[PDB]
Amino acid sequence: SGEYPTVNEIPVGEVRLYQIADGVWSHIATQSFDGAVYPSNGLIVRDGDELLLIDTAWGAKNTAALLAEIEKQIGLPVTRAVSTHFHDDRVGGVDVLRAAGVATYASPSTRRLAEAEGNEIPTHSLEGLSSSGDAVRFGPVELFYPGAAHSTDNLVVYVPSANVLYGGCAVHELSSTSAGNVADADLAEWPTSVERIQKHYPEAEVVIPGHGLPGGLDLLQHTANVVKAHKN
Ligand SMILES: C[C@@H](CN)C[C@@H]1CN([C@@H](C)c2cccc3c(-c4cn[nH]c4)c(C(=O)O)[nH]c23)C(=O)O1
Ligand SMILES: [Zn+2]
Ligand SMILES: [Zn+2]
Repeated sequence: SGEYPTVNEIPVGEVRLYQIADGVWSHIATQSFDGAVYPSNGLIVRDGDELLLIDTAWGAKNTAALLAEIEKQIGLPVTRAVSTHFHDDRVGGVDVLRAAGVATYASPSTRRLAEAEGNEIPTHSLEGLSSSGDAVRFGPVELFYPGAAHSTDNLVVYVPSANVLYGGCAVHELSSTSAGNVADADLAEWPTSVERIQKHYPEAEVVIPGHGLPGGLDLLQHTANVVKAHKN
């Protein structure tokens, strides 16, 4: 009823949307992994009379449910999607999207990692993002490669009309004590990558993590802190 939806409030298979700003929503879904349930976020950005989707809802059935929830709540077609790294909470559902007519995109690095690891593979390669600090425009957003962090390929997304920074899994929520799933992370470079985000987006008003509650710029420093302490 208006609060940001949480893991115990979303059954696995259902999707909720949350209005972040004019023409900007997050999507929230839940999924089981290794016998525990987790929430995860993505983004939806209005692109004239179409929508740009950032990240799947972590699985085929969740992503079908996402499309249905978008049709119910917004009613504009999703025409393009960008996945911000190669893990299943970002690309699982790309096959559903592609069969629904959504053009799916990711960096060449994400596409190679998804293919190698057996995850679903976005169709189109996003060039111009291979060096840390690179940025490219994609409809109503800017895509930014901050360097290795949660994964070597992680991208962040900025919505300049609303000063919304979607950090994806390179950014953790304020209540997080841990650095999340660090299986493919670079803990040594992660703080440097966060510093690049902080320098590049000093006017961000909302910061959205890949999992958990949005907040303000403090999520960036908090992420650096928790990663450094995990490494320690
Ligand atoms: C694990 C590798 C295969 N050996 C590929 C994995 C799986 N996976 C993704 C799909 C994943 C699964 C479960 C939990 C989390 C979290 C998290 C966040 N708070 N607590 C845990 C995170 C994150 O922090 O983004 N992501 C997760 C991921 O990230 O690595
Ligand atoms: Zn991940
Ligand atoms: Zn994640």
